[PDB]
Amino acid sequence: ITGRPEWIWLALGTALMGLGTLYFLVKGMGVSDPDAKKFYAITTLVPAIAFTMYLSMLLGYGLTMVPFGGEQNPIYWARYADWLFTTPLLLLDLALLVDADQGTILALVGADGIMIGTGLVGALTKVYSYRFVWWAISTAAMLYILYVLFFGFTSKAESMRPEVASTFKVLRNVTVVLWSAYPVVWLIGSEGAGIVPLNIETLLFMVLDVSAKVGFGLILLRSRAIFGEAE
Amino acid sequence: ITGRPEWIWLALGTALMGLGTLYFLVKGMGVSDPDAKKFYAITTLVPAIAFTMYLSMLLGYGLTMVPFGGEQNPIYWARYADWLFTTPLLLLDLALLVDADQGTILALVGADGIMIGTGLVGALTKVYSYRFVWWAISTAAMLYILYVLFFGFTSKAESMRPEVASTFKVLRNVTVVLWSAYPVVWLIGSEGAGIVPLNIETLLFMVLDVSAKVGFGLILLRSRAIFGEAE
Amino acid sequence: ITGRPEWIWLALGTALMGLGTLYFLVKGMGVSDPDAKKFYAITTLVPAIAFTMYLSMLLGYGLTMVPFGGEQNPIYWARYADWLFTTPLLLLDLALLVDADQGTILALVGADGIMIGTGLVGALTKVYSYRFVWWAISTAAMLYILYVLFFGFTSKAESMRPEVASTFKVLRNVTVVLWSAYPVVWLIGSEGAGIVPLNIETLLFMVLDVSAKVGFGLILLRSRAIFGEAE
Ligand SMILES: *C/C=C(C)/C=C/C=C(C)/C=C/C1=C(C)CCCC1(C)C
Ligand SMILES: *C/C=C(C)/C=C/C=C(C)/C=C/C1=C(C)CCCC1(C)C
Ligand SMILES: *C/C=C(C)/C=C/C=C(C)/C=C/C1=C(C)CCCC1(C)C
Repeated sequence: ITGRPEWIWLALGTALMGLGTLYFLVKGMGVSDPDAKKFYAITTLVPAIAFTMYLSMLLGYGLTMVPFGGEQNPIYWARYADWLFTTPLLLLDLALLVDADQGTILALVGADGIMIGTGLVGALTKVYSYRFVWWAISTAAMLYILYVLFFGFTSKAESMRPEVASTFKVLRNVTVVLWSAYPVVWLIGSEGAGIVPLNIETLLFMVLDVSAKVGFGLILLRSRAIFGEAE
Repeated sequence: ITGRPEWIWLALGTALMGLGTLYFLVKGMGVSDPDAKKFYAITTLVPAIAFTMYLSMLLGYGLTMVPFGGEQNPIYWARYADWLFTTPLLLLDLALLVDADQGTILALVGADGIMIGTGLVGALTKVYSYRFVWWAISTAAMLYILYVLFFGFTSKAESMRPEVASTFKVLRNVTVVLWSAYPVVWLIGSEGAGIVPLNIETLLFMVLDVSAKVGFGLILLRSRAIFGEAE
Repeated sequence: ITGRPEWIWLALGTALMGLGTLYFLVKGMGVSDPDAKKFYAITTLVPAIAFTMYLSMLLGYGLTMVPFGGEQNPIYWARYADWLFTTPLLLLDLALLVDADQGTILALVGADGIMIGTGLVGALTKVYSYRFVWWAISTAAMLYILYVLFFGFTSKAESMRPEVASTFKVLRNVTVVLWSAYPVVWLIGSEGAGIVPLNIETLLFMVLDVSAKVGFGLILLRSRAIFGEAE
């Protein structure tokens, strides 16, 4: 473990996901409302999956060596196996909040799958210039997702209950700001231009992951918007 | 790129998927009806996924070498990663048209997954005779899908709105004719008996893919059947 | 085939899955009730997927060599590709029986995916001590699933129709007893401590798989609980 200088951030990430999982799991024990049970299930599944993948990176399983630039570069592929499942679930948390129609949910989940899959292909691509072509395609998918979150979801949330509108507005702003940082970190880090070394990149991804999963869930699961309107 | 003689068809396929994606994406911008939004989301996701996989084949990522017959044979595995996601979506486009029940949809999607997965296993199998065992299992799954499209779906479509019945009949005939050609091309091409060389096989798959995705979508998204009956 | 002593059990498993698939496929031909069609679709898909993966193990495709303990150990990875799709479907068969809410279904399917995925990671892990860490995480996911089947599902089934309550109670007891045996067999077999040799382990998994899929389906598809209450 300790032979890699990024291990501490991996270890910290593992701890912060596991604790977060346990907290959400304890917080949803006394919940009988089926809407709230949906939100608790999705929101608790997110850091549990992230916990397993951070642990696989810490133990060395989720790492491979990819030759590009004449070098063997360490690529943590397990992130993508994380994100493939946790980014649609997070989007589902937003979409159930505003009661989105099924076609918009399918468009969001499909564009997210394209984003993560093309990011994985770009991370594993051996021709150095082609990695940025895949980065550009994935960033276009992200920009579609952010467009849908701003111009199909806010004006839908304004016509619903005021608590779900305010909670959605906060979670939307958190999501857009945090998700936009990931392609920048990928571009300047070890998967892209190699300006930022791998230990600092691992720290940055850990802060982003913990914020976008545990902090997101802390804002969501403390709101009254997850419960059905009942007496 | 240009070192492989099939590259031109890969390039053409990439172009025709991307253009098709853009056209559907522009055509669904002015759509507010939620049924039509479902059909536009599914139908636009299909050539976008196909675009990414054609690009991966063009850049050389979606190709591997499989030893059989004493030879290293070029196998484009990315097709299967395409088809695993795009063939159920296309089937979903048919199933939402006739308002199929959930069990029939689950049977169709599961049989389709078996078809694509056993095709992938047969494409990667190193023992030459076993490749045709997997081909036979996949063809049996295809024949189940075609049976369901003819004897559980046509007599359901006849009791619905006449526009959805005529549009379903056209798309069903297009789907059956185009999908039946794929196991023949696999059997006589480089994955099977090797009678047709890889560049002609790549051309044939490109014509089939463009027809079964973009032409299918052009027939579907121009019909009144995708809209709810409203004044 | 015959060079491996476990081949006979693989062959027997393949036969028993295929026959079981055919029987369910013939038994659901005369079914028009949409609830019963859902149960027949799920229950027939389970041994069909298991058939394909048993065949891949018999032909040698679903086997890889994993170095641990200074040895190259034969690991049948195809089991996990089986279980990833067939264990949620079986859970779905239970969840549709008691009309479970969507959040509970999502929690069950997600915990099941974590169980199978961490089992696969543990099966492929080259550091011998870490294999049991992944075993422990997967067993914790299994214990969550069994908790939900006993303390969120039985008291829901008691308020429904009596035939669905009795059928659910039988299938729940069968499921809990059979599913609890799998981590024990993994732990003492060739993936874990290596006390039981691979041919006996393959026999044990074949008996468990045939019981938990075909016997489960025989109990389910003979019950009146799968039909809607109609005159
Ligand atoms: C739980 C972690 C989350 C919320 C991860 C979010 C990740 C992204 C929004 C990733 C985006 C990427 C691009 C847009 C292009 C470069 C490749 C990726 C995968 C880093
Ligand atoms: C978008 C492309 C589509 C519609 C692809 C359709 C592909 C099939 C129907 C493939 C079928 C196969 C068999 C039935 C057996 C041989 C292996 C396959 C995968 C080529
Ligand atoms: C169709 C076959 C079925 C029902 C398989 C069930 C498998 C399990 C419940 C597997 C569980 C495992 C653990 C709980 C820990 C050890 C690893 C596994 C994957 C064997």
